Amino acid sequence: MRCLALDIGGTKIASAIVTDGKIEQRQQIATPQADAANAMHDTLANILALYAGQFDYVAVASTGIINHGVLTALNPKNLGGLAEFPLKESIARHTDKPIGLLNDVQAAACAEYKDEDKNAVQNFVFITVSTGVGGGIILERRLLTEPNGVAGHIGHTLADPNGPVCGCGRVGCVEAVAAGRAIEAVSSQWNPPCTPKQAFELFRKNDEKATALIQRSASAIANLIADLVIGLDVQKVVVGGSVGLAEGYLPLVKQYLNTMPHFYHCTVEQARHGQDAGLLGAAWWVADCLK
Amino acid sequence: MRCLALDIGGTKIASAIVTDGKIEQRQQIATPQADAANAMHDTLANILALYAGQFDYVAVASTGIINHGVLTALNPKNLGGLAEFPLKESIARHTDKPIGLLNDVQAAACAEYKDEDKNAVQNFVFITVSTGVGGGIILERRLLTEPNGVAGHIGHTLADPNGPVCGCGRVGCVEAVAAGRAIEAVSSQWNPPCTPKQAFELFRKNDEKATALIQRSASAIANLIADLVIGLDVQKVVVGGSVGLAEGYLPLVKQYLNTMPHFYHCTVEQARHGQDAGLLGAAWWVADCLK
Ligand SMILES: CC(=O)N[C@H]1[C@@H](O)[C@H](O)[C@@H](CO)O[C@@H]1O
Ligand SMILES: CC(=O)N[C@H]1[C@@H](O)[C@H](O)[C@@H](CO)O[C@@H]1O
Ligand SMILES: [Zn+2]
Ligand SMILES: [Zn+2]
Repeated sequence: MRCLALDIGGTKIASAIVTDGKIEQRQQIATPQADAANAMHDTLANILALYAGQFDYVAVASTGIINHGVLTALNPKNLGGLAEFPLKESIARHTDKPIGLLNDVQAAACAEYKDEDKNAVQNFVFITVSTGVGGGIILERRLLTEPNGVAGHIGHTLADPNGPVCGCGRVGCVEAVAAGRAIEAVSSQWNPPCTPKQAFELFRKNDEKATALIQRSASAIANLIADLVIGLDVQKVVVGGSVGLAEGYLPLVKQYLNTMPHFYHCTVEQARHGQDAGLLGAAWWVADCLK
Repeated sequence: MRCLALDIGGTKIASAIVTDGKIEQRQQIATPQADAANAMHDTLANILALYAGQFDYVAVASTGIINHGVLTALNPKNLGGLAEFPLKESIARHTDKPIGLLNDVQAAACAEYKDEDKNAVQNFVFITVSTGVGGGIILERRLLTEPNGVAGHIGHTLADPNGPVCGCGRVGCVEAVAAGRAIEAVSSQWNPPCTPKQAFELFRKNDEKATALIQRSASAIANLIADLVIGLDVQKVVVGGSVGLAEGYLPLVKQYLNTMPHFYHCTVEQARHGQDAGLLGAAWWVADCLK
């Protein structure tokens, strides 16, 4: 009845107490990256110290392939280099109340979907374009998680066969060319260097060099959406993250989508829950899971 | 209890009487292509003349987006040019016994899956590489068909952004670069012209020109499989069709798949039911549908 939500990311770790669908007591600490396999027990330790007592169960929403309370990183460059981490057991040191875990954008998808007309929209996909690219797939009003939580990892479906090589090891993933870190990898090597946020500012001023960089990312996502519409009959796609919500972006994605045959069209919308979706969604999904 | 199976394709139309899972009375006529919107009523008319009496229900398995007894062609160049055809109503002229319709490779997938250990394999995908490229997706031991039968059309997910333009209208589909007709489109313009079957013969003799053509197709499929493993946690992929079953091909696909990180691996196997899978599968799925 009283829930501790965590949102482990590449960059920060959000936490809060989620109680009847509202968020209170919201903290966030930077995610440790050097010596992460050890540094993270200590971070979790500190988090369940400040909250202990105020929760009955914990609801984890983190990046990586979340399966059997172990986080396996597909692209570990989104974690300073960290390949896997025993997430469930490390929260077990600080409470023996029950622990539910779930990928960070699968969780966000539950937040974004359980206010939609589940009659008109039964094939739904949330897509985040942030430090990485990921998704959470709802098919027949259900979250796709079986058997090993791998379901939804559409940032590592192919975007270009001649594309850059991904952190995951495969050539050409959507993530390798569309994510915040793919943009930053090209823009931080400009003279002078640019953060992705500054690249967008030049994009909004019609700089061709910056526009090319942003178009490289929007087109890939447009294609990924088309792939989801044609391959799964996805009716709606909601797009979030620090790059999806960038001003001018979803308009640009949608432009590419409309040059495609109408077979590839569907509703494409911005996310209503921002950076709280991970915590909210992760709570509801651990609620639903204990009946 | 006694079923009329049809397998409408780009090239031929197979028919048979399917009774307790065995096929008898198997005919096949060329598929009319000139004046197809009219020519096909006549072909169906002729088919329900030779069989009438020997069936209790009909089970249709055809190419295209099969929804509400209407065939909508996504790539209509797989039908001489035919954009849509009222399939259900045109079988209604010749019997008022019940009519079940289903895409041709969704149907094949039921044939290929309902002999698999439904315990080890619950995320299963049949993939055909024939005149076109298509698939039928089983997720949680169920066929993916809702809401409009579009589910499974993975031949029109992206294989190359700089790729050829597909019949469907979109740049770069797997079909546009991997199917029999994509191969034939390159090989029939050689001097001298080559059928796809003859291109494979040169491939098997290590001709670099022919090998390049075949590698262009195998790599795309390997990637499509990787996309399915990483995006849906597909455990098994079975690969059929006049190109999947070509000697040397699935070995070549699998070679590309193994150069990828182990996250993208899964069981990849040849189809056990050949050109009868469409009829068999379509029967069982119309059985299961009337309980
Ligand atoms: C560590 C890791 O592999 N993260 C994946 C994926 O699982 C995340 O959900 C996604 C969200 O940022 O980005 C990344 O693609
Ligand atoms: C007419 C048409 O659009 N056929 C599609 C698809 O629906 C078929 O199932 C597939 C099988 O040959 O090829 C083609 O990609
Ligand atoms: Zn990748
Ligand atoms: Zn296409």
